[PDB]
Amino acid sequence: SGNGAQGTKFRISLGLPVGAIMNCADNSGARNLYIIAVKGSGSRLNRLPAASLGDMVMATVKKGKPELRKKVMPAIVVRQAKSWRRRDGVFLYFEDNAGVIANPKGEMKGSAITGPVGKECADLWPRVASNSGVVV
Amino acid sequence: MKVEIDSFSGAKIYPGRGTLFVRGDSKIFRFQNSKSASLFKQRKNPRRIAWTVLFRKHHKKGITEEVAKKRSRKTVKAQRPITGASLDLIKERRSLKP
Amino acid sequence: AGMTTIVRDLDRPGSKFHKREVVEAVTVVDTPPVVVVGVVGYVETPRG
Amino acid sequence: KSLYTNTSRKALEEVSLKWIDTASKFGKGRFQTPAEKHAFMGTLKKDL
Amino acid sequence: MKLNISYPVNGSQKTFEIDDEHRIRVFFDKRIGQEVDGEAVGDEFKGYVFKISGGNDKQGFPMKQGVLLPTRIKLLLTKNVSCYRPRRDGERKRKSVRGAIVGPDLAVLALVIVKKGEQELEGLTDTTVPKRLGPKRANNIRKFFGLSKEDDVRDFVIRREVTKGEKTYTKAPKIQR
RNA sequence: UGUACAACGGGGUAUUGUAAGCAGUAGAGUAGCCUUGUUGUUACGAUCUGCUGAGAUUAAGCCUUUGUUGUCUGAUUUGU
RNA sequence: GAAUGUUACCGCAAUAGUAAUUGAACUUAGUACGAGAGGAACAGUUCAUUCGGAUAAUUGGUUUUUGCGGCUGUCUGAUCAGGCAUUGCCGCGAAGCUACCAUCCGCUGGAUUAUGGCUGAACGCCUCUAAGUCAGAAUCCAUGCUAGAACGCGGUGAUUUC
RNA sequence: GCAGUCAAGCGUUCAUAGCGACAUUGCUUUUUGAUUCUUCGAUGUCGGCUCUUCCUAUCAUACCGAAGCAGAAUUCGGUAA
RNA sequence: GUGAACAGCCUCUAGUUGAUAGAAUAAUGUAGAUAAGGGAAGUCGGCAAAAUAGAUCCGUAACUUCGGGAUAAGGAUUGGC
Ligand SMILES: [Mg+2]
Ligand SMILES: [Mg+2]
Ligand SMILES: [Mg+2]
Ligand SMILES: [Mg+2]
Ligand SMILES: [Mg+2]
Ligand SMILES: [Mg+2]
Ligand SMILES: [Mg+2]
Ligand SMILES: [Mg+2]
Ligand SMILES: [Mg+2]
Ligand SMILES: [Mg+2]
Ligand SMILES: [Mg+2]
Ligand SMILES: [Mg+2]
Ligand SMILES: [Mg+2]
Ligand SMILES: [Mg+2]
Ligand SMILES: [Mg+2]
Ligand SMILES: [Mg+2]
Ligand SMILES: [Mg+2]
Ligand SMILES: [Mg+2]
Ligand SMILES: [Mg+2]
Ligand SMILES: [Mg+2]
Ligand SMILES: [Mg+2]
Ligand SMILES: [Mg+2]
Ligand SMILES: [Mg+2]
Ligand SMILES: [Mg+2]
Ligand SMILES: [Mg+2]
Ligand SMILES: [Mg+2]
Ligand SMILES: [Mg+2]
Ligand SMILES: [Mg+2]
Ligand SMILES: [Mg+2]
Ligand SMILES: [Mg+2]
Ligand SMILES: [Mg+2]
Ligand SMILES: [Mg+2]
Ligand SMILES: [Mg+2]
Ligand SMILES: [Mg+2]
Ligand SMILES: [Mg+2]
Ligand SMILES: [Mg+2]
Ligand SMILES: [Mg+2]
Ligand SMILES: [Mg+2]
Ligand SMILES: [Mg+2]
Ligand SMILES: [Mg+2]
Ligand SMILES: [Mg+2]
Ligand SMILES: [Mg+2]
Ligand SMILES: [Mg+2]
Ligand SMILES: [Mg+2]
Ligand SMILES: [Mg+2]
Ligand SMILES: [Mg+2]
Ligand SMILES: [Mg+2]
Ligand SMILES: [Mg+2]
Ligand SMILES: [Mg+2]
Ligand SMILES: [Mg+2]
Ligand SMILES: [Mg+2]
Ligand SMILES: [Mg+2]
Ligand SMILES: [Mg+2]
Ligand SMILES: [Mg+2]
Ligand SMILES: [Mg+2]
Ligand SMILES: [Mg+2]
Ligand SMILES: [Mg+2]
Ligand SMILES: [Mg+2]
Ligand SMILES: [Mg+2]
Ligand SMILES: [Mg+2]
Ligand SMILES: [Mg+2]
Repeated sequence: SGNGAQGTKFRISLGLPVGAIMNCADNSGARNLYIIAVKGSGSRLNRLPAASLGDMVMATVKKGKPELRKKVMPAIVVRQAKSWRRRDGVFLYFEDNAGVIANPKGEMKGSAITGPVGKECADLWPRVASNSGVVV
Repeated sequence: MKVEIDSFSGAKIYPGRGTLFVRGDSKIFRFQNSKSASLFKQRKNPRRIAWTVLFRKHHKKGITEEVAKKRSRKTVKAQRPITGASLDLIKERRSLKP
Repeated sequence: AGMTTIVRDLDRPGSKFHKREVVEAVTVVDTPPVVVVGVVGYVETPRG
Repeated sequence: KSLYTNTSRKALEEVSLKWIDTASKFGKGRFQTPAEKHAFMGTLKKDL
Repeated sequence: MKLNISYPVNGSQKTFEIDDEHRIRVFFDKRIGQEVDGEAVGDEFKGYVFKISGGNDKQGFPMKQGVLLPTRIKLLLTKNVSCYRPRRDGERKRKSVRGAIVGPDLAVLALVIVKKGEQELEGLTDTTVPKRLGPKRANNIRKFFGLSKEDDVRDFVIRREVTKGEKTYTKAPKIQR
């Protein structure tokens, strides 16, 4: 979360520890995203930092345009798979893990988002909302 | 509060209960319990699983008195005439003959 | 006795669940009237 | 009884239950009452 | 939600706003076509029976008889069908539609009085509105008076008065067939 | 020796997914007998359908019970 | 767990242990300050991290419920119904256990340190200091919480006749 | 390795805000040496893993005093493990 | 019998039914299994484990001593009647 995240976010089961690869879900040129860090996360001997829906990770692009490969950049998680429970009572999960590459401000590199998008992310990152089709 | 229904079985899903699955095409599938959730994930077909609503609807199981008649009809009969013509000379010239 | 689930609207201005239903776990403890059968009177001492 | 008057806002909130779960806990409860369960299943081989 | 009630014996109509989800609750899971007794909704409506005919949800999408379902879906609609008016020959358009099962997501219900109640609904039972037009086709004039093919129609055709300041005029249809 | 306790049985609650049996103008079809068919007849046929959300299991650390059956003084020790 | 008459119930509390932690967002506020560029904080709100103590309504994991169904190979003449294959295999699977993979809960008084002060001499002036004194920290002592001295203790019940 | 005393200088001006030469007083025992007391009829190396506890010469967190502290940021210092 | 089979698994003939026993099912083990989401981030090192597999058809690269490499790789199919 953090910068350009106007809003707080209720907890959600961490689903993507460092090393997880998620689908890149925008039109930026990138096809996948490899998580190397989770922003806002904390310490514990041996614990992997892990992201959830609406989190900002640091990633690299394992597959995609070469202009996008070989460098670390920010991205936002938009779908999970690990189910999680909202305060309205429901356990829900998506069919894939996926994110969209973004700047520290939280603005999106690309211009569209392919797929549904979790509300908790939409709610958290205005630009992610703009470019979403179906939310949740 | 809204009771929901099982995409696979059509059981009622009371709040916080079973799971919700959002598929690639943003189609949303709701399960009441992991039984329906598994048969769904197993590409099983509800119309072939004998304990499901869908199966039962299809095989016409125990609908009985829904196909039984009803008593729903009206009993009106009233004039109004025609707007602009004097609705007073529309019942005195409405005396018929046959 | 046991546990079960509840549904209620939330009252909590500023929360993203202000005025929205939440489901919450709850316990139930069986509680028939209690019956009074004695009184015990204590006094203070330098030993408690 | 509490040992302090808690002023938490969280404590203070006045709840009003909108629904209490009442389906069986001995399995995946599908029904709140025998009535609801009859309404849904229709007549069985026992019954009337 | 708002109720849109019509008395089609008088060709009257007026809307009613019902708050209190308990009174509203009577219509839930009831479909279009299904009948609904009245007292539940209001103490005025005691006696009255309502037929559910349709309505709109928030965002305004119409209900569509026979979808079943209590949500919205997107359908391919054609000529000759509810919730669509084709712009062009053979045009079909995929459009969202609200189901025919009532839920609290509706902005308005459409109701159609089938049986009057123990008391009189204000601008409904107590006011009455005349049909706009009269029979234009020959035999329709015959039947709206019951005349046999002997009576000759030209005198039974309806005539509508209308003032031209200090001249009142009289214009009848144009019998056909 | 009683709102007792137990073993059964009953009812609820659960789990599975439609029991055995019988029947059928359901069935790719196949044999045999003639009286060689203006459904000829006698059986067989994976599977299907009906009776049938049936049958089975369900406290062994589920709930309940007006029913049935039974049980209800053996041993040891203790004092300012 | 012997022994301090027996046995039972309800309690006291010496001593020992002890626990909560950190961040962000909103708002304050584009404010104070600043030529500008920039740019805070206290009160209030919502969440989160690390930690702890439980708990199993829900969701998930486990399956000898060998509970129901399915499958292979063989064996019981067929049928029904079963046996064997170190739990034959598979799908579902109650109960129990269980997960920041699940939910819930984690208290408020006082005394102080540094430091800033009051009054005030020593030293006619002056000084927070010498006497006396105010305010004060994730500290300390209590509150609270866990054990309860098996040689610390209280209140109470009933106390055997062949 | 860590900390002082003097104060010529540094620091636009100004020794000591922050620093500090020539000298000089110490402290420490996770450096390395120097020694050879104990163990050669045995006290099984290095690292890591796990886990507890302790020290403070405090990196963060509470409260403060300084500043070449306007604000934001930072630096120096105290009570603090 | 299954099957390519002197494999594994089940069986007839023959032969055994020997291996202290009883009661419970705490920790920790030994041996056998399973795990949401992630997927080697663990570790000296993928150690251990998991994945793969039969057969029929399709289709197979660098390179080569022309023999190979090759079941390369990659796919589809498979019951009963
Ligand atoms: Mg794409
Ligand atoms: Mg480690
Ligand atoms: Mg490459
Ligand atoms: Mg745009
Ligand atoms: Mg499962
Ligand atoms: Mg389960
Ligand atoms: Mg349960
Ligand atoms: Mg004509
Ligand atoms: Mg007995
Ligand atoms: Mg059946
Ligand atoms: Mg036991
Ligand atoms: Mg009985
Ligand atoms: Mg004793
Ligand atoms: Mg603003
Ligand atoms: Mg300036
Ligand atoms: Mg911690
Ligand atoms: Mg379970
Ligand atoms: Mg079985
Ligand atoms: Mg048979
Ligand atoms: Mg044998
Ligand atoms: Mg063997
Ligand atoms: Mg915890
Ligand atoms: Mg307190
Ligand atoms: Mg003064
Ligand atoms: Mg002082
Ligand atoms: Mg003093
Ligand atoms: Mg003095
Ligand atoms: Mg504290
Ligand atoms: Mg004190
Ligand atoms: Mg406490
Ligand atoms: Mg004691
Ligand atoms: Mg005592
Ligand atoms: Mg050193
Ligand atoms: Mg000098
Ligand atoms: Mg100066
Ligand atoms: Mg100078
Ligand atoms: Mg030596
Ligand atoms: Mg030695
Ligand atoms: Mg020795
Ligand atoms: Mg030794
Ligand atoms: Mg040793
Ligand atoms: Mg110190
Ligand atoms: Mg200070
Ligand atoms: Mg100056
Ligand atoms: Mg400590
Ligand atoms: Mg100390
Ligand atoms: Mg022999
Ligand atoms: Mg032996
Ligand atoms: Mg043995
Ligand atoms: Mg033994
Ligand atoms: Mg796993
Ligand atoms: Mg992978
Ligand atoms: Mg590594
Ligand atoms: Mg890799
Ligand atoms: Mg490592
Ligand atoms: Mg190596
Ligand atoms: Mg290495
Ligand atoms: Mg290996
Ligand atoms: Mg597997
Ligand atoms: Mg090769
Ligand atoms: Mg075939």
